[PDB]
Amino acid sequence: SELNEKLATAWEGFTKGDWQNEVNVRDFIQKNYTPYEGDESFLAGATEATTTLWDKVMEGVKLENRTHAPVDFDTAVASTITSHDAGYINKQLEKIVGLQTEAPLKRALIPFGGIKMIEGSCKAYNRELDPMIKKIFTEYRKTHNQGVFDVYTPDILRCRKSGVLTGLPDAYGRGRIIGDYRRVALYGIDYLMKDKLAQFTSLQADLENGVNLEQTIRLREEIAEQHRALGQMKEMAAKYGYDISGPATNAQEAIQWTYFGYLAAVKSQNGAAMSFGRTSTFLDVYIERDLKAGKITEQEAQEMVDHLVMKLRMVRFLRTPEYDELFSGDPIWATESIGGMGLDGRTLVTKNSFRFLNTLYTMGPSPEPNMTILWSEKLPLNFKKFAAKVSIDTSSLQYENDDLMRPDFNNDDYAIAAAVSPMIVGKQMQFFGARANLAKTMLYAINGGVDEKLKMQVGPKSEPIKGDVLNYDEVMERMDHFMDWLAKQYITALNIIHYMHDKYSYEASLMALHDRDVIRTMACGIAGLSVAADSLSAIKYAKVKPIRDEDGLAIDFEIEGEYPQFGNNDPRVDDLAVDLVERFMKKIQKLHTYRDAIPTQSVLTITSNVVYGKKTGNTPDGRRAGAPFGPGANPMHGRDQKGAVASLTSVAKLPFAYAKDGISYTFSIVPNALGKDDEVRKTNLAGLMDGYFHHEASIEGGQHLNVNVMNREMLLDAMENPEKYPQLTIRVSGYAVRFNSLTKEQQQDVITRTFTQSM
Amino acid sequence: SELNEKLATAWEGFTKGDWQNEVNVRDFIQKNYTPYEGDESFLAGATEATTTLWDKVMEGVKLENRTHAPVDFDTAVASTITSHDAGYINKQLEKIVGLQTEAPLKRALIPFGGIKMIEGSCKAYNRELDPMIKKIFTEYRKTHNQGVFDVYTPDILRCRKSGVLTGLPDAYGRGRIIGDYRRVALYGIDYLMKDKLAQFTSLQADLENGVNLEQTIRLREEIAEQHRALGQMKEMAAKYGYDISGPATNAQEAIQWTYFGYLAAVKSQNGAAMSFGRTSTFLDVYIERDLKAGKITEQEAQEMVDHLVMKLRMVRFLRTPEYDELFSGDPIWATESIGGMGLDGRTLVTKNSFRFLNTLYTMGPSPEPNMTILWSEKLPLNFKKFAAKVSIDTSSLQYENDDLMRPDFNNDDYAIAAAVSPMIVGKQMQFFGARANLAKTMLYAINGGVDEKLKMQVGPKSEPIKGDVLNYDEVMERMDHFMDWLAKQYITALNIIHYMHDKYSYEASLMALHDRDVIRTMACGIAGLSVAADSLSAIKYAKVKPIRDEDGLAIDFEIEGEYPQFGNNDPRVDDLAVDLVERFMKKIQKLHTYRDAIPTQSVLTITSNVVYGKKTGNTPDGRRAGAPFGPGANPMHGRDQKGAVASLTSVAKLPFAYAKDGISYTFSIVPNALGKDDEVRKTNLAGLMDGYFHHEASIEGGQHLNVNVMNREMLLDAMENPEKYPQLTIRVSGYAVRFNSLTKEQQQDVITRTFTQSM
Ligand code: NA
Ligand code: NA
Repeated sequence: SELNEKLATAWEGFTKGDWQNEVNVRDFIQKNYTPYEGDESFLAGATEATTTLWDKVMEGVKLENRTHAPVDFDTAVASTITSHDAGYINKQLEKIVGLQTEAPLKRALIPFGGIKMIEGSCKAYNRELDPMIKKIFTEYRKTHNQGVFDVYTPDILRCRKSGVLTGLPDAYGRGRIIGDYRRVALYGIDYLMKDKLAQFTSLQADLENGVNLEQTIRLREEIAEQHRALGQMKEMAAKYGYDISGPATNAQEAIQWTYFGYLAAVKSQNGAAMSFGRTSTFLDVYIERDLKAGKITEQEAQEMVDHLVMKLRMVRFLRTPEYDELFSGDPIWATESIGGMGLDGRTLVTKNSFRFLNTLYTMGPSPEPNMTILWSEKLPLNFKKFAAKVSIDTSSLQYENDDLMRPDFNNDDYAIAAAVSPMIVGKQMQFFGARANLAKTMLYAINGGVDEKLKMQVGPKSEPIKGDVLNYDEVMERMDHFMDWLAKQYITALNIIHYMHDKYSYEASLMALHDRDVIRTMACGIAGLSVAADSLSAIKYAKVKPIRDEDGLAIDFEIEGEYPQFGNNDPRVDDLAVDLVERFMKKIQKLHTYRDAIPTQSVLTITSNVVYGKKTGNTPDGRRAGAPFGPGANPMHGRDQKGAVASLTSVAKLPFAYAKDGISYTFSIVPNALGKDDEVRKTNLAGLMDGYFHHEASIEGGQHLNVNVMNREMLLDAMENPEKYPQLTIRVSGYAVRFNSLTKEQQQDVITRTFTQSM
Repeated sequence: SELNEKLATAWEGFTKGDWQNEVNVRDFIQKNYTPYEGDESFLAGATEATTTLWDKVMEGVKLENRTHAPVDFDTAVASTITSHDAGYINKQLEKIVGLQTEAPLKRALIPFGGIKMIEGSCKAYNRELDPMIKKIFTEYRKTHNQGVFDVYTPDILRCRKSGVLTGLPDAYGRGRIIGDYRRVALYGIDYLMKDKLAQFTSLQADLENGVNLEQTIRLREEIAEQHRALGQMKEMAAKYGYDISGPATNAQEAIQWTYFGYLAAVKSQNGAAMSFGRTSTFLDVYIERDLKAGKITEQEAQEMVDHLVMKLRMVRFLRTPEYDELFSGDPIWATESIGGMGLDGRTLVTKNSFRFLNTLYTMGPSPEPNMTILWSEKLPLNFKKFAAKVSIDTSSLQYENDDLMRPDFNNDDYAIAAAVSPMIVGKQMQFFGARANLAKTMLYAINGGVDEKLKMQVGPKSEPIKGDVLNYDEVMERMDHFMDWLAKQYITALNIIHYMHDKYSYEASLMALHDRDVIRTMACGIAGLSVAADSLSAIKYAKVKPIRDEDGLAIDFEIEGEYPQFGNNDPRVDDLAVDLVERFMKKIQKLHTYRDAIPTQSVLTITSNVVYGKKTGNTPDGRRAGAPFGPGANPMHGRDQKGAVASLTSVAKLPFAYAKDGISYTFSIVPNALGKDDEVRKTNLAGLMDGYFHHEASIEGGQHLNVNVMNREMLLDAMENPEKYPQLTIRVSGYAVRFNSLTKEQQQDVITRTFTQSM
């Protein structure tokens, strides 16, 4: 009889299902959500409390952007789930509470990942690290950072320094984990703890029988840590005057409970991406019930959502300047997956879908949360148009192919982690791997493993390519070999990293909100795809002559004739890009991985396009030394000149089947290119996306799309006059940032990118 | 092939061999030691400095015995290799320096093993644990203790509470590891670090190739920790004004360097047994060279040895009262393996062998170091007699069969770890497992798994024997079934323990003095062998009537008729003991173990004979409830009544082939039983041991022998008048203790034991 007296009271009115007898958030959603096909006319505006709160927080935000530094941060407190006291912006006004530290925007110290990065941050921002904290995390509690560097090979160190394998998660939280925070709201902590205890007990037999001994012992300890973490969540919430031992009884509690689950996560881990999940529709179930019972008004519903979202706009992590160049714009990737279609055919779009998007209006444009629209051609036209409208007005949204991912998973409850990495909520995670420099790998092939800037042997010692003119078949053959080498060094580095991360910074509070067994993938990223593809194209269709120095190192290239560049829908070059994605995937696929994580690939870079570009010399495609690579899977800056449909088609050709961790594309189009008025623009934008995401048995389609609707002139004005654009937000690589949050160099990359002038 | 000048100078006069090109302490010993077949006439007496130093330390020792508590201990410092400043008894007098803390006998806090035990100690000895230390080791740095209890099964907890599996290393250092401290003297730290770096690099290929991935990553991290520890040893020594980066250049430096290696170990780990190894003969090589060069006198040689040994008499560890009852007498097991024979036939006995034994004269009797004579019939009669003499005079030595172990290992460089556990120095270690209650297992068989004292279901629920009279076939049948159960719970408990110990308290400084790959055994102990064997005899040769309660649980037994008792050379009972040793061994042998540690067995108990005895009810052999079991493999108190040769023969029958972790026997004989004068006594004692250790292809022989030459009346006087016997030492279970260091109850066990009245 799985139904307590309190569970029945909290679930009064809800439709029965397996979800009442076991942890199954998906079933609860399926049996209870109300599909919405109407428009945005019901949306309410911001309340005075909301505006007062947000305006106060924006003062800290302006300070952050102006100083390019934290407003404040801990120097003597080691952060945990229960370390800090309750903190508020204004307790009398907040409907949803919870801050990482005791003060708005004050960043914490998460030492378990490594003390050296904290020291770097302290010195960079002019603050003194407490000596006791330093001592503890250098002599008593070994950290992730130290575990990794103790096992690294000198080959990996060389790759890190030369810029072929740089920025891997050896100096920051790996992230890429989304605990199902909805579970706290649905079941309450006590129920989840009892479920974890059962999971723990289910491993006893194997333990005693010596079946997979070490793996069993590891999992039991992890589950024990998870159980303990759940208890700490209650203590954390209690500091705020809340008792979350039982299930949420109303809308407010559902939102608060879910957020508390996430709060424990961001108080204990500092993953590069700390995503929210697929929660908007789930929360709609509680909002609908309260509206129907007349307990809450529509404006009050918006306020609750605004306060939740406002908190997500306040997540912060103490990062080093080095991290800042790899992941620019003070990002969090508090990703929310909105809408999508169910497996049964109905849309997963709800009124809450609109409420979340509406936060861009009630509180203005914002980079976080990273609101992602799960697009499908079958979505209600009303929602398609409104999403497009929000993009045109704010450039704060990203779109990802639900018509491609839903069938691939055969699940309608997956969420987007970080930028473009899909996972079934509570049943899957990824071992983050950042990205590798594919372009530099090509130069190594031509230069016999000798780095073109450092002039030292990095890759395998081999003969450099001879001849005054480059030959496609030879170059591709040598590149294929060096890709084997890159694959081995990359997987080896990640194997070490994740072994140490599980050991020294196991994400207990997040894993506590997952099933007993979690599917894991080893996500390998590729940077500079278009630089490599175009370089090969130039070599194949034009006449590329290497300019070598006294030692025979190719330090420049002279190109005779023009050649097809990626992004112009010319198969001659696009097939090469497709080929590269396929090649690397087949290589990492054959290698052994830690905890048997299934290797996956992503054409994603984040700000590595700038960092690797800065460390890569002249390339065969004509790109000059030090120049930024294209963001993610984008064509090189300004090379896609045949309009929107053409560039979208090239990117869509890229095989998601060989890049399951995602394919990022940052698309920027001028207002007039979409139409003369908003109605035409909305219709056209939605149309562009329907074509890009069009999925058929013979046509895979695009996976992701960042959408910026702006004029380059506007950004130029923002560069000169910051104070005039406090909340100006733009998509840059698989997330958004406030334009004023970037450095001058980072902004330089953004303004020199392709601004689509026509369709 | 130019040998580093530092090595060449330091090794001037030494005979060449492989040892100069690789770490090989055994080869150095073989190519350089000088066998000694002479007597003790060369031995010098103590110097004034020695006597002054020791008398001062004895004042602290008296205080320890009187209060049965530490003289002092840390309350706010977490101990590591470099945590403490140099400490001295009197710097102006010490020839060999080094203390665990900054003061003589002051005990340290070794938190990595668990904070709860430290709290218990603080509470028990009226001191308060610094709050910061408690916080660090409960929230930031997880300990061995918490890791084990997080994974334990409720079955193991029950077994722990009932007294069937109690005192396992889940609340104290596992120990059973002997780093080759001789390596520091021979090669110096720098050379060892270079060698470790090579070992680290040798694992790169497998790491990159994904061969045994997790095992490779684990070993690399361990080697990195070892390398780092070696560097810390230099820093530790530097605090004392010594530079040990290079090899020892003389006798004093050889002794000091070796001790420094051991000092790092006892400053960082708190293993139950922290053994010294097989060092006396090794050190003789340096002492001989200095004597021959006239750089040192014989008295000065004795002084150096006295100061080294004096330091070993000062090793202390903060223990809880619970630990005190499991391992009584404030033990350390600083075991030194003396003498033995080489594989080539010459004796490994040297002048230093005599010097070490002579410390019992120069500084009086002492429990530590635990000097163990590697006995062989081929030993020089001069040494055989002197050892026997020392036993007669001090009762401070133990003997172990070199004629049995040397051929078994086919190595002449093995050492005795703890009490009776052999290991090839620097190439082998043991996963300590304490001991299981075999006697209680028999009661469970008869009582259907219900605890005869706690009335709870501990063992598997089965039907209890309904018989009015106990039958051998029926009892043994269930006995076998329950031994299978005991074996499974025991191995499972140890698998968890050692997984956690490798994870949270890896012995870096000790493992740094071992080869890259170390052989590991899972040592399982058996307690109450004689109680179980005799009980089986009372059922197979007499009439046992089970006295049951209102639930049918046998809580007592009636015995009608005499029956054979173990220890009288009566095969009817001896064959049952031998059978039991064989049975349990074959059972644990079939189970999977952590890190593939080869399961071994030992009939050893230490003070568990008292603890388990206290928790075991009446048994079929007639032993009353709460009564102590016999120590180790000893016959039950007073049951062996047919003289020395008879009892020695029974124990010798026990198969070392099925108990590779050792077989302990505590033999106490009255002076007059050995002869009318010392010369006859020495000759007879040596003769008794030659017969006991006699090894033949058809006769295995005894493995270990504790030798006490005393009268019960003497101990009775010591009980009444402590102050009269400050240094009185006795062998009790596989080590020695000062009689005044035991509790009243523990002393009670000792005086009621068998005092052999004749041969
Ligand atoms: Na595609
Ligand atoms: Na034997």
